[PDB]
Amino acid sequence: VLKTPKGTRDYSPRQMAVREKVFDVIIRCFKRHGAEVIDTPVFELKETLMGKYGLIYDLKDQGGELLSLRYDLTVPFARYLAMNKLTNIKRYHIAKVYRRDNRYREFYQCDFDIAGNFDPMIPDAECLKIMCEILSSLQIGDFLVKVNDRRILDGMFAICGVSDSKFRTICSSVDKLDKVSWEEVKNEMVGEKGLAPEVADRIGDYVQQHGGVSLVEQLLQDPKLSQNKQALEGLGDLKLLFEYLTLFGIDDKISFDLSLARGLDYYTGVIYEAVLLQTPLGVGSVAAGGRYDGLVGMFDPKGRKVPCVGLSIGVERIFSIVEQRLEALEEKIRTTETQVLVASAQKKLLEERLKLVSELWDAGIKAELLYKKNPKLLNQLQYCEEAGIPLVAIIGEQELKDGVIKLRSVTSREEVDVRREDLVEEIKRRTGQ
Amino acid sequence: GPGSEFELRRQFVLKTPKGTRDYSPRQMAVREKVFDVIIRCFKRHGAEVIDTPVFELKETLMSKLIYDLKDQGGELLSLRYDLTVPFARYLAMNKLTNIKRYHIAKVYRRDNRYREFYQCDFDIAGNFDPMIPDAECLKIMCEILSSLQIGDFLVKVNDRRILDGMFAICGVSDSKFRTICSSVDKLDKVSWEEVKNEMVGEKGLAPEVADRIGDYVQQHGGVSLVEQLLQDPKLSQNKQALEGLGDLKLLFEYLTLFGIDDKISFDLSLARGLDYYTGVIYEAVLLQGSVAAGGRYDGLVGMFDPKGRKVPCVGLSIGVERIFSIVEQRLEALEEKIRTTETQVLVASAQKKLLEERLKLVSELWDAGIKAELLYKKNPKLLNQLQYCEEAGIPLVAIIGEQELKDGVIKLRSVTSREEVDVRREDLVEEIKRRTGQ
Ligand SMILES: [Cl-]
Repeated sequence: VLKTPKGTRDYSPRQMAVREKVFDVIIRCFKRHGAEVIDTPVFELKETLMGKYGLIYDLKDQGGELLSLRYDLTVPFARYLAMNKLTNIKRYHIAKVYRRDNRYREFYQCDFDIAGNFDPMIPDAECLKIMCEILSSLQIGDFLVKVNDRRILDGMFAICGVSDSKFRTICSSVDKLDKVSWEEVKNEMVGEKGLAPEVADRIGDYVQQHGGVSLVEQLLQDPKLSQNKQALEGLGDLKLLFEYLTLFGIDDKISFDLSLARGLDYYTGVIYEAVLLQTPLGVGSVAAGGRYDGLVGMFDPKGRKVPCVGLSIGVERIFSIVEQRLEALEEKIRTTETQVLVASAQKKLLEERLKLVSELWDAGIKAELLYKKNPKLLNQLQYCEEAGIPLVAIIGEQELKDGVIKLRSVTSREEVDVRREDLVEEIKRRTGQ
Repeated sequence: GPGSEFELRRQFVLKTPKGTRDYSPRQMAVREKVFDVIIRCFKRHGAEVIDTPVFELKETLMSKLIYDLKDQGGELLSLRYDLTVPFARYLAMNKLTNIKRYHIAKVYRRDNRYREFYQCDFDIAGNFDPMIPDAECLKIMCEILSSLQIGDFLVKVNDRRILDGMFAICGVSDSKFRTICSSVDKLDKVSWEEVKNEMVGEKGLAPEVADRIGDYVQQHGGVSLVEQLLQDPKLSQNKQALEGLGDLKLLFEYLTLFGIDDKISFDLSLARGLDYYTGVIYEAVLLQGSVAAGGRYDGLVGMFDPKGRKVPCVGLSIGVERIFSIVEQRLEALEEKIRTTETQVLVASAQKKLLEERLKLVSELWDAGIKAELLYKKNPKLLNQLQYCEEAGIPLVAIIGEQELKDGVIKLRSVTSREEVDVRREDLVEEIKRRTGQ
C-alpha cells in the first residue's frame, strides 16, 4: 500500500537542492523587477473555478462549501485582485497546481503578472524581458520566444473563411505547427475536421510564415489583413512591442509566429511561448504567457475591467534539465550545507565534541558530529566525503590541552593546526563566510 | 442604492474557503523573515530537505477532521493533516533507516487561518547513541526561539516512560493510561483540583490513587528534580521510570554542554501526543503559547514498513502561525514601514518623448543585477514618479533629461533627502550599489 498518489512524486533531498538553485535564480529576477509576492490557499471555492474551464480535483462534499484544488495560479490571482478591490499589482507567485491530466498531476507553477491600466505594450515587453533574463541565467542552453497576438489570429481566420463554429478546433490544429509540418496540419484540418482545402491553404499562406519585426511590417501592408480592424490593432501592438524589445536588447530572441494559438480562453492580446533550441530547431517549451484583459472583470462585483499580462515559467522541465546538466559534469550536488564535521580519532571525547559543535552553532557555523561516542576517524571522513562536507575539525586529548584543533580539508586531505580561539574565523575564511 | 442581485451575488462568492486566507505582500514579508531564521537554523544543523504531495492515499492517512477528495473514479485521496505521517511513509517506501531532514509545508485540518496552515518540521531518524539527537532537537528549538526575538521562552520536558512507570507505581491500571494522561495534560490550563475531580468523578479513578498522582504531576523543575526522582523510593523500582529518568539525566548533561540547560523545565504534567511519543516529549512556551512541540517516536515508521522494521525517530514542529502574528505586531508597533519590494531605483524623466531612453536605461540596470523599475507611461509627470517611490520606499530616482543624455550623464535624486547630483552614466551602476549597500 506504500505509494504516492498517481501523478505525484516526493522531492528527494537532491531534487530539493536543484529546486532551490532554480527558484533562487527565478526569484532573484522577479525581485529585480520590483515584484511583490502573494500566496493563496491550495483550494478555492468550486464556484470560483466553475465557468472558466471548457480535470479539476474536487474535494468531497463533507457538509460545507464545495471546494476544488487550484488548476493554476492565474484564476486565484484574479480572485485575489477582485477581492481586495485592487486596480493594479505586480506580483509573482510560486506554488503547486493540480490537474487530473494524463509528476504531471501535481507540479510547480512559477508566475509573474502585471495588472493595471497602463500605456500600450510596455508591461508586455517587460514580461518578455523577464522570460529572457531567467532562461539565460538558468543556462539550459539556447532558446527562442515565439510571439503572436489574439486579434491577428481572429482576423486572419475571419478573412480566410473559417467559421466561428470551427474556429476553436482549427486553432488546435494550427497550434501543432511547432512540432509537426504544415503538410500534416493541413491534412488534419481537411481530412479529420472538415475544413475546406481552400480555407486551409489560405490559412497556410499566413500560418507558415515567421520572422522578426520585418514580418509585422509585411502584414501591415497585406491588403486583406489591413482591412480587418482587429488584426490591424494587433499588428500595431506587435510593432510597438518589437520597438521596446529592441531597446531591452532581446529582439534577436523573439520570433513572430502566426501559428502560436494557445490559451484562447484567456488571452485577448499578445501570446508568447518560450522554446528550447537545438544545434533553430524547437526542442520543447519552457515558458508561456500573454495578455488576458477579461479575467478580473469576471470576478469584480461591478464587472470593472482590470488589464493583466503575465508569464508562467515551466519549472518542472527545467528541474530535469538542470539536474542532468549537473550530473554530466561530475559535480556532486550537495543536499546539505554543513561546513565542518566535528570529529576525533581517540575515545572518551564525545563531551568535548558536543561542546565544540555547539560553540560552532553559536557562531552561526554549519556543523555536525556523528551520534556515536567513539567513531572511527575513517568512518567520519567517509561520511564527509559522501555528503561533500569540506572540513573536519579533529579533537584529540593533547590538542585540547594545547588549545588547538586539527583542521583537515576533506578533499585536499591537508591537515593544519588551528588555535581554538581562531577556529571560527578560520572556517569562515575557508568557506567564504 | 444597495446594489442589484447580480452585484451582491458576485460579492457573496468573492471569498477564500472558510478557515483559509491569502497572504498579502506585507504578510509575505513577515513570513519570509520568520522562515529565513528557521531555515538558517535547520541548515546550520546539516539537515536535508524533502517535499511530499499535498495529498496522500486515504488508506495511508488512517477522521471527522481530514479533508477527503471526491471519488472521481480513481484512487481515494486525502489532504495531509501533518508532515510526520508523510515522513514515515517516505522512510518506509524508500527503505531508509536514517535521514536528518526538515520539511516546511502546509497541512489541512477541518478544525474550529486555522484549517490550512504551515508546519515547520525537523526530524532525525536512525539508530544512534542515546539522547544525542534528542539533545540537538532541543538546541534547535532554543536557537530558533531566541533568534526570532519574540520575548522570553521556556521548554517543558517529560518522557512517556516516566509517565508509564509513574502511573503504575501509584495505582493506575494499564488500560486507563491514555485518559488519565488526557486529564493530567490539562494542568497547564487547569488547577489540580479540577483535574482530580475529573479523574475520580468523571474517569472512575480512586481518590487515594489520584492523590499520589498529584504528588508527582504537580512537580516541575530542573536537573535537580531528575536526581530527586531517581532517589524516589517507589519510582526508582519501576523499570520504565528508571529508564526514562536515566535518559533525562543524560539529556541534561548534553543540554549543559549546549548551554541551554537553563531554558529547560522538567515537567511531569506534560503528557501530549501519546499516540506518537515513546521517549522524550517537549513543548516550548512563550513567557509574558504553544509555539513548538516535539519528541521521540520510535514506533511510527515501523507501522508503515511491511516487515515491521523499526526506525527510531526524534523531531520537532515549530508553530509558525502564532509567530507570524507576534512578529508582525512587533514591526507595526515600531511604525517601521514594511517594504514589499526590493527596488533600489526608479528610472524617471520630467520631459516628454523619453520613454525609449528609460527603457534602454532600466534594461541596462537589470542586466547589471540592479533592482529597478519604471512607470508604464510614455510621458509620466516627475511628481507621479516621485510619489510612487515615496509610497513604495524606493530610495533613488534616476532622472533622464535630453541634456543629461548629451552629456553622458544621469541625474540621481535621493527620494528622502531630495538632493540631486549628476552621475556619469558609466558610474551609475556602482553609484547605486554604494548608496544602497551591496
Ligand atoms: Cl523632490
